[PDB]
Amino acid sequence: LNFSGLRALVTGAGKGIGRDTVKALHASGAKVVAVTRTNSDLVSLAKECPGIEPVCVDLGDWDATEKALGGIGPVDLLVNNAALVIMQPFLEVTKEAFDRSFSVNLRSVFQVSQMVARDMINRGVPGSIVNVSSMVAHVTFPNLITYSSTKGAMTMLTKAMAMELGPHKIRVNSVNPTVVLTDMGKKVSADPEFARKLKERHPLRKFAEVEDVVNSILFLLSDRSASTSGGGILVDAGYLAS
Amino acid sequence: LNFSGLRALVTGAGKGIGRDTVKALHASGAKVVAVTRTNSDLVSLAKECPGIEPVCVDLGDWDATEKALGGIGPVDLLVNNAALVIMQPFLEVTKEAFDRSFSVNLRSVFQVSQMVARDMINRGVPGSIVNVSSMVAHVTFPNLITYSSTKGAMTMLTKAMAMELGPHKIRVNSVNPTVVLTDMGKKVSADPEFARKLKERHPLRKFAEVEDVVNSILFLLSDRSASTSGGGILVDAGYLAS
Amino acid sequence: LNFSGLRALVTGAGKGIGRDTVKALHASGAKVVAVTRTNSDLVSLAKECPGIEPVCVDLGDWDATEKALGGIGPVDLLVNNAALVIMQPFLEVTKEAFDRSFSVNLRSVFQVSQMVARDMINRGVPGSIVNVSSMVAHVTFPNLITYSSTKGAMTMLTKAMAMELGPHKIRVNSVNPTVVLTDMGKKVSADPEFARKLKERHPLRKFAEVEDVVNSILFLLSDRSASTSGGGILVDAGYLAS
Amino acid sequence: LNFSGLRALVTGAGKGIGRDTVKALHASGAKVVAVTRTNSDLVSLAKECPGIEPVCVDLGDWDATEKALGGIGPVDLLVNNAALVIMQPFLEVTKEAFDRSFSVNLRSVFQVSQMVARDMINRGVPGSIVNVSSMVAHVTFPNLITYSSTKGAMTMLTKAMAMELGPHKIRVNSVNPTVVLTDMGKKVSADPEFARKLKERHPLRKFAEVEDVVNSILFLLSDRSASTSGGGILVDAGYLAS
Ligand SMILES: NC(=O)C1=CN([C@@H]2O[C@H](COP(=O)(O)OP(=O)(O)OC[C@H]3O[C@@H](n4cnc5c(N)ncnc54)[C@H](OP(=O)(O)O)[C@@H]3O)[C@@H](O)[C@H]2O)C=CC1
Ligand SMILES: NC(=O)C1=CN([C@@H]2O[C@H](COP(=O)(O)OP(=O)(O)OC[C@H]3O[C@@H](n4cnc5c(N)ncnc54)[C@H](OP(=O)(O)O)[C@@H]3O)[C@@H](O)[C@H]2O)C=CC1
Ligand SMILES: NC(=O)C1=CN([C@@H]2O[C@H](COP(=O)(O)OP(=O)(O)OC[C@H]3O[C@@H](n4cnc5c(N)ncnc54)[C@H](OP(=O)(O)O)[C@@H]3O)[C@@H](O)[C@H]2O)C=CC1
Ligand SMILES: NC(=O)C1=CN([C@@H]2O[C@H](COP(=O)(O)OP(=O)(O)OC[C@H]3O[C@@H](n4cnc5c(N)ncnc54)[C@H](OP(=O)(O)O)[C@@H]3O)[C@@H](O)[C@H]2O)C=CC1
Repeated sequence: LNFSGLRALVTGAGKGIGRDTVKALHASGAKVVAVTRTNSDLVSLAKECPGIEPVCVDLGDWDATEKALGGIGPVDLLVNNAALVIMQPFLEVTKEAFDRSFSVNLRSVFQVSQMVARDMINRGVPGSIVNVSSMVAHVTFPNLITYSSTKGAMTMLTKAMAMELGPHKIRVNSVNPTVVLTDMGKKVSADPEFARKLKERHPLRKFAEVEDVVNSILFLLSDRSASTSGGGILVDAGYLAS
Repeated sequence: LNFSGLRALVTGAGKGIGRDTVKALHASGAKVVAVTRTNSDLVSLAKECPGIEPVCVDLGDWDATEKALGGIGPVDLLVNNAALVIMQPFLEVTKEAFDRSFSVNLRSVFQVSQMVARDMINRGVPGSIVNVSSMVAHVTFPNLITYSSTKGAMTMLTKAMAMELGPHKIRVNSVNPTVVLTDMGKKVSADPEFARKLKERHPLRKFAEVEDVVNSILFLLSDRSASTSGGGILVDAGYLAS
Repeated sequence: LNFSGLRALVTGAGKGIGRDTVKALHASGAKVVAVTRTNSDLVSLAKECPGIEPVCVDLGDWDATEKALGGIGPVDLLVNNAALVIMQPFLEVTKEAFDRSFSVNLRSVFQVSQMVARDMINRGVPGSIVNVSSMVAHVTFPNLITYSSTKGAMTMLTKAMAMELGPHKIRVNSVNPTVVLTDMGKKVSADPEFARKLKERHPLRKFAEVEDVVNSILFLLSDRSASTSGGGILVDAGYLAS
Repeated sequence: LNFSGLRALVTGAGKGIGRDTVKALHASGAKVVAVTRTNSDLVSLAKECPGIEPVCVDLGDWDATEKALGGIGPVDLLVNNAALVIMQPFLEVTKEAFDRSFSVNLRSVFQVSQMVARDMINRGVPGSIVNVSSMVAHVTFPNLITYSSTKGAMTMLTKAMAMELGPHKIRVNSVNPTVVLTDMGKKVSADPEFARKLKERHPLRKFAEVEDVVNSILFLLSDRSASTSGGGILVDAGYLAS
């Protein structure tokens, strides 16, 4: 697509979906701000995509995030992608797991989104925000109760953001994928027997590719989805239909 | 997008969304079979898109449809778009309105999709089918109870088809728009006061454009949505978030 | 619960869920009009429940239905329960199965509900209508694409009826059960291995009992659910959370 | 309903829905453990329902909650009702508003539910847990973005808890009310014009009564809902159908 003249911000840009989203946006002419936790991931990325603006910060830290992004400038496109999975059965969920999960998976989405939306509103420009969610915001998954809860909350966050920012020409949508074999996908489907039966339950008999997720993100960021806001696109290989 | 070498079939191709979907697919290199009720619409459409293959049939007739399409040949992409709206308050719904609405809006989707899926399966090719639904498959609308019910049924038809055809590499999805000012949209939003109030409820403060729907249909038909099947994309200008 | 002084109409009263619903309402002091297809069922039910008003009619027949129910009189509680299952994989669905399924499972609901609602409105009394749907209005189930479609339409039929009749103080809800071992549950889960695997996927590790469905129907019909209308109660033994 | 021989624990028992739930359970024969923030509300409640067991603790404090409830003993029925509303438009949401809201509205539900569920499992007895959610877990509401997010999270929490605890015969459901004129309801619908518009959008043209909410909670806790788990009951006076 063509994002020339647009500036995008992608969180969780060091690995997986976020990294490939930065690469796709960079190839489409967008000026990209790449935010992630491990600096070495930004070092290699800047070598691969010359011209990106790296920002190393722990999005789970509100103060640090404010200091790091408070002054990054005009952002036209935002991809809230950073998240972490702390797998624990319900009866074993700890206070720390809950706190870390909501801070990174959801609180950072409120924070970065408000900073970016304020800017958009100030300049008087339309905008598009994509919240990377999961199919687990709708279906259950073993050992993912805390993570699922952060995605379920994201569903309403996306809906309410769309309602409140809509009058400002800002669209907000989510992408809800099934398992994607990045570091996170390999972690959750670690059990070979589980993965097997899990894949089998998918109508398409496969897991999603990173490319499939990146494609939906770009579609929602582009003007090709000008009347799409408030809901999401399932990249679940048909899992919800199972 | 590049649809060269692929053959598509679009129902309800004579006006509105269907007519523009034919134009967009034709412009993308696809051979297009245009099926519609009024023959004169096919005459004009053929001038605009030289090369389309016109088929004039009333899709509410199972026997006529079987004869008209039993031998159209290879179809790789299918857009089930034909539908009719018969506006009547619940207490005034007649057997006739019910029968016509279900024959055209839903039974034809079953029949044509069966015909096309058998062919795809026989040729051993993947396929992508798009069912044009409505946001009213999810939200109420005055005077549209029967029409809404056909769209509500479409949600499960879409999900079930995705589950059954997925192992054959066939993807099935729906597009769910809000009001789009085609002949059908203008008819449904006839009351000015109602239209004003309706528009105001939309977060984006507008109705959808035909182009917005067509963009989503092409996205779903393309290989850029390779892990999306069983659900739909809302082209509701944020209505479900209101 | 106490339904003394109220008159209810239950369709598909000759067997299963409908039969027990009649018994429960009868035991609660309600005057019951039992409508079913096979007369012999009405004859035995009348011995067991002296006082009920039997009506033998094929609900798939609009004219016979209008003739048989056009003058039953005041009805305060309506349970639309009659339905039939014609099992067929998607590529084998026939025009006949579609037509029979939609006329019995859905058109009859439109027709009987109109007659009853018109009466409640004339007399100026509040009312409660319960549409017996299924968990398959939401999840897929092998060989039930047509039946599932009729239930999906029922989801919207219920919302729209609640929306249009709400100002007349008439509530409309649905009960959505998983498999119940009536004659219908039996045929639908005739495959032993399939049944075992289906049962195992339910969080509660069981199918629903007829009593469970009847209990939710009664709850929705009662004044104990005075602010409930437009949605349904899942009697799915947790299936949707699987 | 009869809850004799059973022990229930209700959080947020000092006012509104929680207070009436304790009253209803007390009258139905259960021993009730009333958990709330303000001690004086428990003093007045014990007068009304002699025999209840008061527990004064701030549920937003994990450590204090653990000390306070770690030794309460056998619990058969749980009502996770405590919650707080901090009204703020999206662009004005603060770190503290987010943290407090998720600590009280959701983290406590994880914690208390874990303790109670471990007990039920340890004793080898079945259990029923009701999470008081809201219709805003599904629909947007002005100035309630943070609160809606906590309820959206509760939907997946409820669903995932039902999945994980189902094999232990523990049912988990939610009740999702529209505005109820308790102190919280008054706070939220303070603007008269807004409250007027809101009420008129409800198909039933009214807000829910506390009794309506309590009725559904008791139904879910009772064995009259033996195959209901994972979802919820809308006590929205038809709002979701508007
Ligand atoms: N893979 C899958 O199976 C699925 C993933 N998703 C979603 O996609 C998104 C991306 O996941 P995926 O690409 O798979 O994951 P990866 O683990 O591959 O990447 C996550 C990235 O986000 C970064 N990140 C995490 N926490 C922070 C933090 N506290 N501060 C700053 N950056 C952070 C990580 O940094 P670092 O490694 O340095 O900590 C990493 O660069 C997430 O929202 C996830 O929920 C949705 C469905 C499926
Ligand atoms: N416009 C809107 O507000 C919305 C529309 N939609 C959906 O989009 C789709 C297209 O709608 P739209 O373009 O607005 O409608 P139009 O009325 O503008 O066009 C519909 C087309 O379908 C054809 N068609 C209708 N019945 C038959 C039939 N029995 N046999 C063969 N062809 C038939 C019509 O032919 P003819 O005129 O000759 O009868 C016409 O060419 C429909 O599925 C509609 O439900 C969804 C949401 C909103
Ligand atoms: N059992 C299950 O697994 C589930 C059932 N349901 C729903 O529950 C409801 C009842 O099902 P259930 O009790 O199991 O089914 P049964 O087949 O056991 O009973 C259905 C009853 O309705 C009657 N009926 C069917 N067609 C007509 C008709 N054309 N005219 C008049 N009466 C008719 C049947 O009469 P007759 O025998 O004479 O034809 C029978 O009396 C249905 O809506 C079904 O969709 C939902 C989920 C699960
Ligand atoms: N009212 C409405 O319009 C609706 C309410 N609900 C839900 O119903 C439930 C009850 O609401 P409602 O009765 O109206 O509210 P009220 O404000 O009337 O009552 C809430 C009760 O919970 C207590 N509480 C709050 N925070 C804590 C805490 N940190 N620790 C211990 N107790 C606490 C309050 O104590 P204290 O006063 O001393 O702080 C109070 O006793 C909530 O979950 C709410 O989300 C859902 C939909 C609509």
